[PDB]
Amino acid sequence: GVRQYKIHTNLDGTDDKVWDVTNGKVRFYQPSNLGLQSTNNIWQSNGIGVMGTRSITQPQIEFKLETFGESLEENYQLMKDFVNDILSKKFVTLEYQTEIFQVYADLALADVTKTEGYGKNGTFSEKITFDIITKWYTYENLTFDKIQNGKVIAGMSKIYGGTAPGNYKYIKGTSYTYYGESDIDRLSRWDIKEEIFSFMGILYPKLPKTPAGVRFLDDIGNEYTAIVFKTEQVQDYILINTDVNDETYQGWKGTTALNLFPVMDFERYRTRIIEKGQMELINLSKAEFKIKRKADFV
Amino acid sequence: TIKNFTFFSPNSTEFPVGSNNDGKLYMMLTGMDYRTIRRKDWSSPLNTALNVQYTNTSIIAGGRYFELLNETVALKGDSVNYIHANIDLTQTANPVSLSAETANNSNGVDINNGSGVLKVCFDIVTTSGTGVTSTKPIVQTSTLDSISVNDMTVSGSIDVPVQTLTVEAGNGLQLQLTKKNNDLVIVRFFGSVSNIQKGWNMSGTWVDRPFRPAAVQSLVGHFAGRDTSFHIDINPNGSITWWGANIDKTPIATRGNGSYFIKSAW
Amino acid sequence: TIKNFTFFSPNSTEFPVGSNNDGKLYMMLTGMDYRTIRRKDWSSPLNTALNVQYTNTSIIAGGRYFELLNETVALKGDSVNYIHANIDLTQTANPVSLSAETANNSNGVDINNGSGVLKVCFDIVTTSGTGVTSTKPIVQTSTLDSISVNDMTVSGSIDVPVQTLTVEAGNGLQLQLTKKNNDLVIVRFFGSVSNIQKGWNMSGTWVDRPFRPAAVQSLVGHFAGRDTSFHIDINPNGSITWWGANIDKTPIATRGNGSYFIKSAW
Amino acid sequence: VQLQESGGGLVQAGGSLRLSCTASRRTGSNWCMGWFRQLAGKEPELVVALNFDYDMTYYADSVKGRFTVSRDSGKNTVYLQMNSLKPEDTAIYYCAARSGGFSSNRELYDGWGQGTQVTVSS
Amino acid sequence: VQLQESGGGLVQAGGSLRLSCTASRRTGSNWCMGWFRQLAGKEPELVVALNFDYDMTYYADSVKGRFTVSRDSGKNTVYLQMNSLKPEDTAIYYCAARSGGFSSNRELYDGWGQGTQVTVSS
Repeated sequence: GVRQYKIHTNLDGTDDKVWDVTNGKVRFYQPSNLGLQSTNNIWQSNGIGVMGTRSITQPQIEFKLETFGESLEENYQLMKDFVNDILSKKFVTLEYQTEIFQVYADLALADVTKTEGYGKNGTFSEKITFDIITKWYTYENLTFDKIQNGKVIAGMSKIYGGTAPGNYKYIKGTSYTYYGESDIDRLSRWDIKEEIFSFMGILYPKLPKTPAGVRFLDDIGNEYTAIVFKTEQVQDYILINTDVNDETYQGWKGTTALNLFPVMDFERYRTRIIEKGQMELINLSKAEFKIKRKADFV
Repeated sequence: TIKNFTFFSPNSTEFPVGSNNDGKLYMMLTGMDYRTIRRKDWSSPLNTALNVQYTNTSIIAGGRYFELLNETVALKGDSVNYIHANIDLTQTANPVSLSAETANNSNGVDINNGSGVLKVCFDIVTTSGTGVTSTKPIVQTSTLDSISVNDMTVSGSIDVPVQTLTVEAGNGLQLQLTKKNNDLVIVRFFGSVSNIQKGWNMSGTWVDRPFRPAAVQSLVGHFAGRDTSFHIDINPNGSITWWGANIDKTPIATRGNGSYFIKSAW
Repeated sequence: TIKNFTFFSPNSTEFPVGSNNDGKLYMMLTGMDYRTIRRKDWSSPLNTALNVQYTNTSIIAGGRYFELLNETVALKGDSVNYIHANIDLTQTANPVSLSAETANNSNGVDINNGSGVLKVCFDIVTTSGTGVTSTKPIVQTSTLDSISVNDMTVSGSIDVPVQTLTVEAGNGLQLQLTKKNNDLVIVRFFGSVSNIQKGWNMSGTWVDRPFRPAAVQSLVGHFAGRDTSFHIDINPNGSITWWGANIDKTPIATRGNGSYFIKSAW
Repeated sequence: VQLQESGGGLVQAGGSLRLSCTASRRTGSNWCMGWFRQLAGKEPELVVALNFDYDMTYYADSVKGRFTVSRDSGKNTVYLQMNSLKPEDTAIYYCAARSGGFSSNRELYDGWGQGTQVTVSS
Repeated sequence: VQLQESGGGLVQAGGSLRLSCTASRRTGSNWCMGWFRQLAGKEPELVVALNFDYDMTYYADSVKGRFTVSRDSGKNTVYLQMNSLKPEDTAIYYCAARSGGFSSNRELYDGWGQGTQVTVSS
């Protein structure tokens, strides 16, 4: 029922160390603010507001950091391990779980205090502050497959053909089959309905000597951005990551990685800002995505 | 093994759909078993002497669709003729036939999974010595589980579950409760009451949980052959409170019908 | 744009029928959503140790028909296993698979209009440490709009709309009205009546239009702790007429249940 | 359920005493709050009770015209004001509350009190 | 878990009536099969039961020496021979079955019946 916080040293990595900061020996209490600020750069011209660009600011999170070691040695060890575990990574991930959500925030330590004003057994009562990187996200795993419909064959496919008003037949073992599906293509597409932070994907090119990647279309079906490549050699798969802090465009051939950025269609890559609409594959048999979904407030 | 049907065949050969597979699918969509039909007379059948001519009737039997187009069935005189649709898949050229029989010989044979002749009665034609006197169709049964509906019109009747309970309330009072649809209760008073005071809980059995109301229910009763009345309260906890006048040692016969709802709004 | 299916394709190229188009058609014919199934065990599934063998079961999930023919599902011991049918259209050769899960993980994924794996629970199989102890199927839901029916049999219950109203009728009398199906009303009397004469209209609020009957309704009530009774008339115009004896300054507690129909034959 | 008693103590014959009782909640319809008493090592008897839903009181013949039960309006509080207190009335008064009307059976009461002692000299 | 009930009905006071109950399976050790009835309380009370594993019976004081519980051995079938029935025995006798011995709590029973109506006249 009650809310749960956890600090992950590497969310979704095999080496992930999890500190239960709700029930463990190191706990977080009283987040300063899990809210936000907004500006619309409004100018009043005698009370009449003139709206400008809207911008969100995520405030830093300060927590009360308390230790529950049963001795001086244990409490010194808990402080040292917790802080150095945070300090050893580029960023750390806070898990925020309630009965209605299980969300994450990528954070970077801004400050930590260390004093001597000990309670029983030398327990710590300090302040920890984090700079926000990505506040409130979840991961969504999506697979896109380029499936082609079969052909329509008179005598096999379900269709009312022939002499008027048309017919099909049940013929043991050949009877009627379904040619395909209307919009089979939908299975290779991302139907974008929500805000995202970024995405990461593994692209499997189809035809050789042909550019491959993905394109993004707005609500009226017009292309507004795309990540497309033209490599000299065929790649087993291409890995992409639009995360501003871990941005990657690399082709893999066997166990060899190559930076494919110099070979991207820069003119087509207009923006990284993904709008509502849909993503289509470009010369790919399959694509596997890990999308970083976004929520400014939870 | 999983055998797939409503799926696309990439090479036009993977998932062929058989007539028996569609038969089973259709039976499932409409909620029919092998002991009923779907039947529609697009035009009226015509009776001439001891014969019924199906002018344009469609039938679904065992999920198999067929049409009776100027199909005449000869009838037995001074008899109740049970008209059957018979499906024998071994008669490859003509798998469907009609018969007029002395009894309803519907056999529920699963023609979509196994061998055998499916026989299903769809019409009852009564004759005199000269011709048809009356025709009654066999009911088309829809077997459904849980229904969500906006509006319903019933021309016949709805049969809902009925539960009964007899309570020896104490003090000689006997309640006979009948609950319908798990909501509407009609209480019938019996017995004869004695040794009770107003506001007092009756000395006997409390009402069983399935008959307890969500809110207190005051039920008016009458003393047989008198101008006097009483009322009792059936409380949500199952207890019964006497609300007539104080009754002495001499029993007085208690009768009457009182109704209540078990359920409130939700 | 209009995409036609159940129509003549003169060149056998115009209106081919896709598996998703038939899926949507079937869903519409039966009144099913993506959160239910149509299921039929043509032969009984067989339980052997921590396994359920579906011998011959047909399922419709998302309007897609498939058959389980000697298909075994391994179960978790000392557990309630939720048996699911999982549909992944990208697995063209084998789009359907079965799973035994710890919870009902039905996801309502629209496989006929979008991407994704449809998961729909159809069976609940409870096990001991050694085998199956019980099996319960998931309910098959029919979502319908307006039904015209001749006869109906209900084994469970019918849930109809309920409306409530409290009327401060005047003179201390309080009516608590519960209306079900917009027709049957049960009136529960409360309060205590004083300063009223026979034939006189009560001094308070008239009955709201939705609870007014087509014809005058006389409802019998009782005086708590007495052998005396009264009746009130709920008039079609909404007014309430007192038909008990004249009541003086001292209020007497009024109780009792009375029923009436709002609608007459129409 | 839970009951909170008050009052009691000593007073001479022909005097006056007051009892107070508050119930935490109501168990249902025909809600009755009253007192039971065990006189001279004998079986308890429902001395006084009040039906909240019907505003109907019950008094045992032995206390009629002396003892008066009152309710504290909107609150679930019952008061017992006794006059002409006699030494036979020297007993421990237990507050009782239930849904379903008046009853002589102690078991049928949903709420039972700790007991308040009333002592009266000759 | 699944229970099959039969018997009961109508009989004049002093007469006899018999109840039968069959359970589909056994849920475990300390396997019990008995009957519950409404007895002037907010909860139905266990009136007669039999522990299969111990061959020990339980009878509520109200039915002692009149009602007799018997079994069908290998078959999970329990019979209730009710003798010298009085109007006070008129109730619905819901058959109950569980693993873990006798209990007054109806929520602890693995199998609960639809009930069987017993009516006694004069």
